[PDB]
Amino acid sequence: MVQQFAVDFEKRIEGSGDQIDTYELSGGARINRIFHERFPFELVKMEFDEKELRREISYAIKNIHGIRTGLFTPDMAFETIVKKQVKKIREPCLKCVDMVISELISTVRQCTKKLQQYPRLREEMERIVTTHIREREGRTKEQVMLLIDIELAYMNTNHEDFIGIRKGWLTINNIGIMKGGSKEYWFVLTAENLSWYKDDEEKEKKYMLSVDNLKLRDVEKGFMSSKHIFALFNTEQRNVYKDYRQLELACETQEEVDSWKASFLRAGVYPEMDPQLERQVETIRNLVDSYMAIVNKTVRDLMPKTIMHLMINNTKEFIFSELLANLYSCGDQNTLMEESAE
Amino acid sequence: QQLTNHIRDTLPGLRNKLQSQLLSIEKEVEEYKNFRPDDPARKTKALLQ
Repeated sequence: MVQQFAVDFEKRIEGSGDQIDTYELSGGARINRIFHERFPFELVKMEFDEKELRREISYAIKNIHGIRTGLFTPDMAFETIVKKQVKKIREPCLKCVDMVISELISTVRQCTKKLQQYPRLREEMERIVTTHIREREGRTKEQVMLLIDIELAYMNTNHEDFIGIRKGWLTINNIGIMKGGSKEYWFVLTAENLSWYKDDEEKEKKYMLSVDNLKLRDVEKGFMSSKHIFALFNTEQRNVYKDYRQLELACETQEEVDSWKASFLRAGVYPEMDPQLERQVETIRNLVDSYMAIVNKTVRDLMPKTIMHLMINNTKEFIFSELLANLYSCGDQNTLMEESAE
Repeated sequence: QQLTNHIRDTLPGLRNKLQSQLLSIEKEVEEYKNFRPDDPARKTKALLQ
């Protein structure tokens, strides 16, 4: 029976051998591969309000420059936001460990209660395995903590960080009288510049504009009211470099117009401190997201490896090498292996 | 004084070597120290293994 238990447990969790349950379930410790593909869900269940991130970044800069005037964005304004974001993932990692322990306990029960008719033996062989599993819970959790603590200890920008925003088609409705009609073109808006293309290959680069020092307005109803229209206009110079009647631009819906306006606002444009600090805040926000993508990626990869090394493999080694030695130590060896009435 | 400082500075290296050797051996001496010729359980465990 001890031989049969050890063999049955190994088959069920590794998936080796024949007589597999092709029809009834997705089960028998293959559920753990779902946790390893469910933990990637908990890491994105978390959410934050960007306005709190912006407020927190702003106070971080002002608190780093104590009295001094700021020339360049301080590095600690990056580091102290990343540390604060990383501390948040302590909880889901511990939830993952607890779910895995739960499945191991359930699998041990199936391999024990259902296959053994001797009383008392199915208690010793369940008690011992679940005691051993609980001790490994302890060691596994310490190692997870000493991994997150390491993610905080140093900021590494060498491998895949952003090493030193909106796209779509727009049609110009007001063409100069020497051409007439309307011109449909590919528009790319970044946080820095505007670029006009003839197609989505983005090869022509026919027009380039700065995002700064421009203004947005709505338009009066002097047109055939079939499209929603905004205007990008300049008050510092008489022309928007290459001008088309203050670059009136039509969209299919007002929501598209509002999304465009929001994209301009994100790029640094103001609605119809501010000069310096807002640019610094946007730079930090983007850098923080690019680095957190790397942190999340590394955590998803190492957590299942940590659990396999520390919890699963030691359990199998215990079952094969120690289990019999412990059963001889339980009770008095007189009531163990006593037949039930059935 | 320098000879004394040198001889003391190497103690941490010797301590780690001895500690490593005990950890490697401990797993097996734990069982060998409990050997008794009259032990049918030891024989049975070896048979199963």
